[PDB]
Amino acid sequence: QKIGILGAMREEITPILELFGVDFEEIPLGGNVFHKGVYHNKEIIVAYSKIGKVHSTLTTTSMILAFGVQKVLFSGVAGSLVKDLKINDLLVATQLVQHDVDLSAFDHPLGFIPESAIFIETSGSLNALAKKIANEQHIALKEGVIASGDQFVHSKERKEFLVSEFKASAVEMEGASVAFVCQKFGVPCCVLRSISDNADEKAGMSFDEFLEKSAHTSAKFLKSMVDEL
Amino acid sequence: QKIGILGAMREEITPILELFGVDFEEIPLGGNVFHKGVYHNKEIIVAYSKIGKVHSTLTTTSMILAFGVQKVLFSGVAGSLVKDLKINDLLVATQLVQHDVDLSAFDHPLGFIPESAIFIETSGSLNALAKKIANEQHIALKEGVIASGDQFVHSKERKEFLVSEFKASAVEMEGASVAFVCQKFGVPCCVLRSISDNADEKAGMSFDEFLEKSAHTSAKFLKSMVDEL
Ligand SMILES: Nc1ncnc2c([C@@H]3O[C@H](CO)[C@@H](O)[C@H]3O)n[nH]c12
Ligand SMILES: Nc1ncnc2c([C@@H]3O[C@H](CO)[C@@H](O)[C@H]3O)n[nH]c12
Repeated sequence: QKIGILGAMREEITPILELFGVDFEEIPLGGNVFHKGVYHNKEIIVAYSKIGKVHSTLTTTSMILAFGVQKVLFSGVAGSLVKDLKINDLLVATQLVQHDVDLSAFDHPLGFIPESAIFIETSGSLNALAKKIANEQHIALKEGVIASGDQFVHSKERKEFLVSEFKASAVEMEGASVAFVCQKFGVPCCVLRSISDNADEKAGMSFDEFLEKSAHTSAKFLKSMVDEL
Repeated sequence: QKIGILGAMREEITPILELFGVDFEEIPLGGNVFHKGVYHNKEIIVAYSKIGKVHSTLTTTSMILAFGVQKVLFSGVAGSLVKDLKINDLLVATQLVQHDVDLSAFDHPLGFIPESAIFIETSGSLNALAKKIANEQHIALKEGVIASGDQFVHSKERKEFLVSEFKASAVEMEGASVAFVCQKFGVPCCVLRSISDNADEKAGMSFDEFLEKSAHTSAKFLKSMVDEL
């Protein structure tokens, strides 16, 4: 059984490598450094894609075609779009959308691309397992729609826009592309995020502050799940 | 010698398959249908990625890791940002940038992503060869910076913005990601585009009109180049 674990930033995967505490082989490919090791009976490939949609797509595809993972778990941080989501909160993506896609000129709804779809779904069984665990350690796991684009979101306007147009709970920059690629290759994917800011004028400050911690929380949970696979 | 030929839309590759007039095997992978055939002494893999940055990244990576192409030539249409570029004109990308990337909140210049770069360069030798040929058939080949994002551009404002911020000549939605991936894998890439609109309020109309033709022109040239490899 092969499992792929992804993060966007180095900070986000460092805790992961530690929690697994196993020796990791380093395999460079496509500008990414993949950490390959063995944990229990499962083979785990870890890596940080780097920021954005292009980076994340590239890395997920490589992960699938070169290492042939069978599952993909993503952990990272995200900004909040709603009240009931607060710093350090954990969220599991139900559907993801690319909020910055705009073929409006062709009278298409926002987020739509011909031969594609607005919303991408994630693994039913993985998400189920996430809720099980979250309920086994009294962790308040919130689930919902995550919006992804290549813009760091930090303004009240854009905030309201994502909520009204897509009814999204969280915003980030790699979820959707990751989920998209996995769907194309039929790989079950789970996208987990930990709030690190509220995507407002002060999101930048708040983000620099909670990155480390929020990254960790997310990592702990993800390790919990791998243990159960 | 393996060569990869990419287009964004089916319309754009259909002419290509014809001009080569050889039988093509159809190999589906990742939601894309790859056309594999033999032309002269070279092996050519053709395909349309579908629209956008995520689609184009996904497809280029697959093309490289599963088929191991050694070169990548892209042909498609683009909107114009400057006067000296008109409908049906042919352009060869010198540098490409993702104009919709914004980490400004972190006091970064637009288009910049940590561990990356704003501008991506394309193949020096391929572009050279493009100019040779263009000069062998009295074709006015214009060269320049191409801007790519996940928004169909059609407004005077955005127009001025791409020019002033990046000094771009053309705008589209797949060039940069394609060039990026190739650079990461060290594959020489050439991005050729044929104007199909002026990226203004009427870009949508003009586009529906010239798509077919502009797609063809671009295809003819690209076939000319493959003949010389
Ligand atoms: N409010 C926000 N808007 C867009 N992305 C993010 C993020 C995530 O943090 C990184 C931006 O520095 C990037 O990987 C993105 O997914 N946190 N908060 C965000
Ligand atoms: N003015 C414009 N702005 C953004 N993309 C395009 C295009 C290209 O045509 C397609 C949009 O329908 C897409 O593949 C894009 O690269 N033509 N004109 C464009």
